[PDB]
Amino acid sequence: MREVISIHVGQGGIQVGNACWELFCLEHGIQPDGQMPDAFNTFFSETGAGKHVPRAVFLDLEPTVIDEVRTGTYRQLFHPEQLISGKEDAANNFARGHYTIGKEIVDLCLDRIRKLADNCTGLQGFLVFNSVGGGTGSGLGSLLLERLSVDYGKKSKLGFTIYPSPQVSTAVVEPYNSILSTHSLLEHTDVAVMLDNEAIYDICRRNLDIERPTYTNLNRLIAQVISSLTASLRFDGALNVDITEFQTNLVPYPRIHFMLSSYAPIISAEKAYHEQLSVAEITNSAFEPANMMAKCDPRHGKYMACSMMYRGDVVPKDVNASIATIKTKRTIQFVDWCPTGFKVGINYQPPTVVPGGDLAKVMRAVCMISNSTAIAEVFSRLDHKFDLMYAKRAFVHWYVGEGMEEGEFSEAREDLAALEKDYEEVGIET
Amino acid sequence: MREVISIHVGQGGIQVGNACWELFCLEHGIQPDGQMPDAFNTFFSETGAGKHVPRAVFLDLEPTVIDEVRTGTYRQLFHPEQLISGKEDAANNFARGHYTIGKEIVDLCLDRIRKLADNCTGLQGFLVFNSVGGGTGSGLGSLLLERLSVDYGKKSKLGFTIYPSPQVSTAVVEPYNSILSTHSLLEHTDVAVMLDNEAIYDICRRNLDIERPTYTNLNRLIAQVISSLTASLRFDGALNVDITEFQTNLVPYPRIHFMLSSYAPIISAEKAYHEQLSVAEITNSAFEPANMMAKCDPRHGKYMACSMMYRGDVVPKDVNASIATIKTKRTIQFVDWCPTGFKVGINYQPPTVVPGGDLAKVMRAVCMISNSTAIAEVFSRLDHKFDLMYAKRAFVHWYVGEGMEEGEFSEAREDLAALEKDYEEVGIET
Amino acid sequence: KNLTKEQIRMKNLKEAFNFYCKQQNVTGVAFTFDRIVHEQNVINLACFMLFLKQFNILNKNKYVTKREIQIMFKKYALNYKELDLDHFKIMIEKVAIAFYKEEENLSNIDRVEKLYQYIEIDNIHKFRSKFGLLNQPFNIQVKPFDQGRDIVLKKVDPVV
Amino acid sequence: MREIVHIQGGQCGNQIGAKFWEVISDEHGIDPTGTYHGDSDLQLERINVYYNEATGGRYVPRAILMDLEPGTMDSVRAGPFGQLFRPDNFVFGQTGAGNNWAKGHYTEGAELIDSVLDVVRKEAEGCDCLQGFQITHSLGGGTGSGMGTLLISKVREEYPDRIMETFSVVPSPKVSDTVVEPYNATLSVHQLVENADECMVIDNEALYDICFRTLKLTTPTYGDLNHLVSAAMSGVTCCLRFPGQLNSDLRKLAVNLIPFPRLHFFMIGFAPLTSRGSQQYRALTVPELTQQMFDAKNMMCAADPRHGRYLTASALFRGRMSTKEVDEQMLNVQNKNSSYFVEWIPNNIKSSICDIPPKGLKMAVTFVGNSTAIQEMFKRVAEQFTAMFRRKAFLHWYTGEGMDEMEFTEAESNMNDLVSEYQQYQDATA
Ligand SMILES: Nc1nc2c(ncn2[C@@H]2O[C@H](COP(=O)(O)OP(=O)(O)OP(=O)(O)O)[C@@H](O)[C@H]2O)c(=O)[nH]1
Ligand SMILES: Nc1nc2c(ncn2[C@@H]2O[C@H](COP(=O)(O)OP(=O)(O)OP(=O)(O)O)[C@@H](O)[C@H]2O)c(=O)[nH]1
Ligand SMILES: Nc1nc2c(ncn2[C@@H]2O[C@H](COP(=O)(O)OP(=O)(O)O)[C@@H](O)[C@H]2O)c(=O)[nH]1
Ligand SMILES: [Mg+2]
Ligand SMILES: [Mg+2]
Repeated sequence: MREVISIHVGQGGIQVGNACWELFCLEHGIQPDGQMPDAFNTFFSETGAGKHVPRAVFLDLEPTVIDEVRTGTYRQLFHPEQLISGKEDAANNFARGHYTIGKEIVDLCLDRIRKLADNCTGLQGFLVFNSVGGGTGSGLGSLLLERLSVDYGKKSKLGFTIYPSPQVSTAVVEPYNSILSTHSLLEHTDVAVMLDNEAIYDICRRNLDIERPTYTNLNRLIAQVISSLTASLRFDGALNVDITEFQTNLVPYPRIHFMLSSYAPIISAEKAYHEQLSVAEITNSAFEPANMMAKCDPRHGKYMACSMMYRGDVVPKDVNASIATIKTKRTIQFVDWCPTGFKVGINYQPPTVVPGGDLAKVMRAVCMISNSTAIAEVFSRLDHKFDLMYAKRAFVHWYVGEGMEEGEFSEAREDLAALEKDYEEVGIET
Repeated sequence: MREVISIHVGQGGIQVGNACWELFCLEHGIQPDGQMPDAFNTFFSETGAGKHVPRAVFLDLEPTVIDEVRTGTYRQLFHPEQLISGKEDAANNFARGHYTIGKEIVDLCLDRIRKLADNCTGLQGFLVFNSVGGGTGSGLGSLLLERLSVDYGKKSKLGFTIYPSPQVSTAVVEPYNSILSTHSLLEHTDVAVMLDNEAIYDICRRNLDIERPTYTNLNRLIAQVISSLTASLRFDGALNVDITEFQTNLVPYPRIHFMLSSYAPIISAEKAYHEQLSVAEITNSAFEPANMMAKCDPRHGKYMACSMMYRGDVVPKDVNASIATIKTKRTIQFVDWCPTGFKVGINYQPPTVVPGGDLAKVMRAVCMISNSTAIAEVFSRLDHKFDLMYAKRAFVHWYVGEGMEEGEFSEAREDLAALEKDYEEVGIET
Repeated sequence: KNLTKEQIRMKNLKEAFNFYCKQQNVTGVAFTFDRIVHEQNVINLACFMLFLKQFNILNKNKYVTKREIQIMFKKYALNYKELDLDHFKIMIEKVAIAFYKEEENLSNIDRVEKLYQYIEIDNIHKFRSKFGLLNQPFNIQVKPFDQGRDIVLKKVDPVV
Repeated sequence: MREIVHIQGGQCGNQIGAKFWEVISDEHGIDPTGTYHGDSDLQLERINVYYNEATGGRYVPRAILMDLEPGTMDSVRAGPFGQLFRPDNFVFGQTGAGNNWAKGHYTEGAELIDSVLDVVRKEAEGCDCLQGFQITHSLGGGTGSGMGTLLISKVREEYPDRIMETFSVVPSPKVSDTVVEPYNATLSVHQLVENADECMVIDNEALYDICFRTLKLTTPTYGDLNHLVSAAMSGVTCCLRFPGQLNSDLRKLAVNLIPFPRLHFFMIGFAPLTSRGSQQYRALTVPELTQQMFDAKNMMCAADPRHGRYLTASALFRGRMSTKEVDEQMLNVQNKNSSYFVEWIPNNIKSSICDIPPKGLKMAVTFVGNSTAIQEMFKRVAEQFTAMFRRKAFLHWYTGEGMDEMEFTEAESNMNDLVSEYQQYQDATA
């Protein structure tokens, strides 16, 4: 009687949704056709006899990815008319997907959301995935969040956004729409998790020893993180954690809800079994700055609160004996007004392996969600990138001619300045 | 509830660590996979179900040896991320491994040491192995000892250094870094044991009757000595000895802690059983000058204190009856201010044999650790070798250009002169 | 806007520093971006010698020879390899003391001031005109009308 | 890791590389089509040292080929294993130098070198951890001895901390094929001492002498001299590509064989070398290898090594053998020849062991010794230079391209100073 609905918008969102939906189907024993040859209820729904239907909706204005989905092996799984598709792409223009073509599509998506919500009885909250540096992704994510915040109100929404890397970039105009989308979801989303690609590339290179990774390898790690986060809702555990038990433990103030994640262990089968993978060493590896899932240095800032999930055969006393060691270290310092900052969850189900993938099978794993003061650097560098081109008003004509006003750029800049001032004000000791 | 941590740095250190870790696994019945098909706790740790993890860490800047370790039969034993490896070798340059590339690696090693120490509850002390005549070995050993001496303080550290032979040498520049490393560990290590290769070559040739030995044969004898030294911590015995019970019995003064070892019997199975191997004859063989494990003549100096370990079915009265005979002999004379100089330990577990090795199975063995005044000869000859090239400042440019100051060579020379004067001052009768 | 006398000088010195930091021939394969960012904020011995050569200081006397500068660099550099902006300023002051060492009647402050006049640091255009590369093209495998064509467009001007 | 790139220039260097790469490919089992067909696992573990990886699974050398005329590279492409080289790395001019050093270093070589430096920079920036560069060129030609040496300075200016190798063929007065050899030899030696970290001289006269006396084959050709040089070249870096008892990279040899920064001109030799008819008579033993290794006729240079005293020596044994025998033989070769070893640096022979022998041989040795006997080559080169220069013969060709006689005078003076200060240490006593 506990449910959650995941929203996938944009090319990156759909490509990570595919990645998480192989993993969930594999973890619950459901074949790609949707047929089994009481834990499924969190992500799926029973049709009365036979197949299961995911509680997910796919959105995009550009039809190529959806058409690829509707012809692959998973054509029989998803309901045919929840893969909403458009005709014309926003083409990396934020104003397009927020004012011009997204408005005519958003009504169908909201109707689908209502039709899925009326089925659930114990709706925990929503999940949303969107790559920020794109037109349709950021614009439609903003519009959907704004509609949901007023249609439903206090229901919790979680956002797994992928911000651009510090120096590596695929587009040339992504700072503009990244800043605008951060403006939009700052006052509209309860949790936002950092996911830039460069850090995960470094993780793959160093640990998985892959020298030529593709997007699928990144999306599989993200899917594993999602599964670790939501395992506690569908498996028995000695110390459970619910989604609604987050803003009471990781969010000191309503404005501050951007945090960065990490995962451990990450190791290949060729050298995994030569070492014992004790809980102490994995919880040490999870706190290593080089294993952050976002390219930010935690040594440059304080910690505010750490929520970290275990799964497997871990015993609570071993967890406490390792939290003490971390509190001992002099290179990791917490904020003054937080004496204890750890929330611990323990689950029994070990992580599942996907055949043909990178990760091996292990009995212990740890996933941490940590809120730290050091996150302000990404905001500062994105702001610096934005200012350089906004000084000469470059690329603005592509946005003014799509219905957006001239002054809309300035207030996003003011909100980022306010956020940066707030992060500095919080981190000073009393 | 008694533990010890062994540190292996450099090629020679890793190659002797491999040698000791086959022997320990064989002696405690643990298969190479780490699985058994309460004495293990001194060297190992229980993971909760199944395998055991050694309390050891392997260090090197040059990756070849570690890669060889991670692909052999022992790939499953060691924890994957305690085999710290670098990218660039120090190339026999001491200044490199102390000032340039060792500093960026030492932090990870110290983090691993902390993570291993927090698990132990009754930590007796540390063991360290390093071949002195190399860049990374000597430099990283010096840096690690210097960091540990201040991080932990009064914990005991034991060093099994391998000094170069009197005339046989593999490098051409090893006196420089040998002298510098002796400077570094003179004021930082509690015990140092002499291990030069030439004496052990002669031992193998004379007793084992091997005319073409390799490094493995030497390392097996060193491993047997280590096992004999640490047997008393993990087996029941009539007269036990602990590691902390050494500086009170073998170290008359804080500066003087270099001593040389010997082992007996050393014999092959082809002619071992033809003779009875009584305790008297083995304890006579152990004191023979030709059976010293370091190429030094004990007849050239006085003895200060002798600590010698037995294991097997030896009876204390037979030990006393043999100590009396040695006190009787006129060719072995002790220092005037030491009336009794023997510390005796007796253990019940006979030495274990490694299959395919050189040594045979015997019921009695003796290992002696003796501190003598004759050790000053190796210091004098190393000093003479150093002075010849330091007169013309040869090979100095390879060290000055790696961040080391010009005057750093002189003070090591002054400390060696001080040590040689101290050894002469102690050995004179009152 | 304006800058302080040591800083205007400091601003011009920072401009020279940032220019020469980018001239480094980095040896090695597959760097991290953190290392590239670090190397753009530090000067190596070769780029410091290039600076001294372009400003006509290197090998002018026995106290500013390639060997003397190498010894000075190793003594005052960060990690014995690199100069940051502060260590670069200190190195220029040490080079000024060495370069004018035979002028006994000058204070160390006057020696530094004399060096800053010698490099013309107070004139940004003349100071910047002395900046020289090492090497780059923009990757393009290279090899009567070459002489340049300044297409002066006809002013469709106020009169025209 | 710790890999090096190959750069060759001139006709002689191109012909040397055309056999060096064939030898390397045959050692690693790479077919002339770039497809691996080897037998042993070790053949692929460290293939990144010399070979890059491309799509389709084939391997491509990271070699750069440069010349001022297109004929030699248009000819090497049609030879065996000529297809491995990437066509993009071929850079050439349309004019040539005509054995004139000035044309290949001031007028023509200066404009072309930008393109080759572009690809050199592309190759070095990309690689995992750079070890260094190795250069093959001839001092008897104009374009080679000019462009190669200027490229040495350009590379050194950008990578001051990396290591640099040069295999240089100097013109002997016995077999002379060019009348203007002394001029461009003397000009090149001036620049080569200032920038090269290591230099290895090779003489065609010594190669002919070896082929006629040791191998006793009737008709030597350039293919045999190239094969000997290639075997000697491969022997140096063998332990960097294969495991061994004592690994020793190029930097470790640089530390141990160069006492002072300006004394880095070595002469080498390879053992064993036997005739076809006597290859069955001989038995390969360490004494047999070491007696041929120090043989005077076995050196790759006409310089007579018993006309001077060795400052230091090095040996790189290959195959599986006992270390005790190697050390005792090295000691014996140094006790019986004390008159030819300098006395103020004791233990001046370095040894290394690699467990992987050459294909077809069970044991092999590469010898690199720094001796004072090399002065004779510079003496005769300078003698011919001053005999020809006093009349200003052939000087107008050089002076017509911006060069003057002052650079000739400085080069002669610096070369004579090098000759004098190299023998200064021969008469030095302790
Ligand atoms: N992690 C990850 N990021 C992706 C992936 N695909 C695209 N991105 C990121 O998404 C950014 C651009 O947005 P996209 O998702 O590609 O395109 P969009 O969101 O649909 O917006 P439009 O361009 O209007 O179609 C790029 O900067 C990428 O970094 C992916 O598969 N994995
Ligand atoms: N007893 C013994 N000594 C060894 C062994 N291997 C090397 N050595 C000694 O170590 C000395 C040189 O140091 P190495 O250990 O070989 O090299 P390193 O300590 O790693 O220092 P680097 O050269 O910088 O890599 C030599 O003089 C040898 O005598 C070994 O297996 N057993
Ligand atoms: N070992 C070897 N030496 C060669 C070969 N070809 C030429 N040489 C030597 O190179 C010298 C001439 O060099 P040259 O071809 O003029 O060099 P370039 O000016 O750079 O083209 C001669 O003295 C030869 O001894 C060859 O195939 N093998
Ligand atoms: Mg798209
Ligand atoms: Mg080594």
